[PDB]
Amino acid sequence: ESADLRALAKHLYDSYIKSFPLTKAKARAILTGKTTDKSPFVIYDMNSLMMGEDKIKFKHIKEVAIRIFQGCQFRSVEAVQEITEYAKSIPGFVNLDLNDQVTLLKYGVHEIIYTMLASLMNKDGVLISEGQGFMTREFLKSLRKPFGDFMEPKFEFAVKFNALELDDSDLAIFIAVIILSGDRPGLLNVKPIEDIQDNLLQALELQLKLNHPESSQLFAKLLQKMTDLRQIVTEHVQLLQVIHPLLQEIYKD
Amino acid sequence: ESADLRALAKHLYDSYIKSFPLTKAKARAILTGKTTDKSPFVIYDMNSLMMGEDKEVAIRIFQGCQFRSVEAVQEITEYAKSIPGFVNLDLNDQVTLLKYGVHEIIYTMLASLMNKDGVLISEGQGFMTREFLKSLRKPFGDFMEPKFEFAVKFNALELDDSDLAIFIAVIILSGDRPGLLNVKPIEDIQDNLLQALELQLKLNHPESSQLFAKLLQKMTDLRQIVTEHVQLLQVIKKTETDMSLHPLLQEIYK
Ligand SMILES: O=C(Nc1ccc(Oc2ncccn2)cc1C(=O)O)c1ccc(Cl)cc1Cl
Repeated sequence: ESADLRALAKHLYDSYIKSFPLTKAKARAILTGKTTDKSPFVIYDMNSLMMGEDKIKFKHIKEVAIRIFQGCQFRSVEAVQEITEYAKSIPGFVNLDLNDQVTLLKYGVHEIIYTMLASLMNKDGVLISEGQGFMTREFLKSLRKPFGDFMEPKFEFAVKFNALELDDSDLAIFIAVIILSGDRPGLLNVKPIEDIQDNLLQALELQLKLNHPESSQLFAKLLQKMTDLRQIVTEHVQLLQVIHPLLQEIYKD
Repeated sequence: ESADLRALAKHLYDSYIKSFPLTKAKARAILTGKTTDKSPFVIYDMNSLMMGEDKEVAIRIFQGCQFRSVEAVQEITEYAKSIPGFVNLDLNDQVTLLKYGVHEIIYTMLASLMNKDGVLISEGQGFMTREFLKSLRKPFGDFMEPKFEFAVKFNALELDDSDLAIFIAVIILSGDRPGLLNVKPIEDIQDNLLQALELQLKLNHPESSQLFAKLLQKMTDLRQIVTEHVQLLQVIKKTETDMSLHPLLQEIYK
């Protein structure tokens, strides 16, 4: 069957490219400065932040630590819609019961946000506003009582995750696997979900063998990173359990 | 290399048998009423508990289960030493691997002693119903339920002891443990255990698609039980100040 697996891999990669404007390949070029096109504007302290809001557009703009957290919310809501559009390209996804489609996205978007956030991170900071900015890890830590410990665990995961050296080709299938997980609560029909994931795990396995022939247990290592993601999502919602009515409706989650 | 991985699978299954007196194959023969094994006495209420026993009830049961974790930990420690490379790791790492790995292992193997209706006790001589455990006093009525919800799901994989042997080995040799000094040697070992396991699942479960994937995905549930379990011990400590914890169990819960 090792050809419709490579076809499912090529399909997914193509959607991923259409759905996510800033790809890892692209994000990598900006972060390593390997492409010396334009440097991102760097936010490394309070004065550069304030200058950054003058230069960079920012669609979400009172208080600084709050303002940064809300910007992250805006972007997260944006990510949710990119992921939802991608989920629809996954073969068989749209044929699932509508409630299950909603359930799979509801519990899955967070894990995928972190996965793709790792694509925009290094040990020193995170690319923001479509790669136009770069917010340092040290500037984020230097934030208030609850807010300075909000991005750190993402950076810690990213450093780990990024050491697998996956590319967009690999990430495209990996994200599809996350979405099609039949253990989400309240699913009504788990069978066709487990079926599609079985098919996606099979394509992810062959992809990793062909694309990373020298790292034998990369598949396993990647699967055990999925459990890492569930952990980070848990302690994050628990952090959102400390932190205008219409806006609080847009950001219900 | 295939032959090398098969040899490793054989080695670990062999040490598992020598280390764990109550195997899943034994537990299944007791639970499903075979003729290789005897039938357990069933504890389903305070009456059965009393006639079965051959300071309050919930505390007696909880402490009983606590003493069984101590035996498990001893068995687990004995089995780890047989995993090739484990005893050659830095001693501090050995302790860390055991400290964190042991609870995930206890709950994995405890699934072998469980069905949806209860769990085997006293080396399989007894069987305590899920409901008798679910009806215990306010904090102690909660302690077994996450393990049952896990067991029901974990058991649906239909793993046998030769699979579990390698999977337990993978659990112990995790380089994600807090405070590990040399992550690399641990990961090289795990890479090989993972290869062996992968081969084992393909060979032993040839009809069962992505069992390797599906089994590694079972770590999330293991982490959740552990987290919820240590939270419950914090509660027990504050409300039951006269109640004890075993030195070995003190060491681990940190
Ligand atoms: O953390 C994220 N984004 C931001 C967080 C804070 C922020 O806040 C901010 N920065 C500078 C000045 C004011 N506010 C802006 C963004 C962004 O992407 O633009 C983020 C969230 C999810 C995803 Cl998928 C990607 C990113 Cl880059």
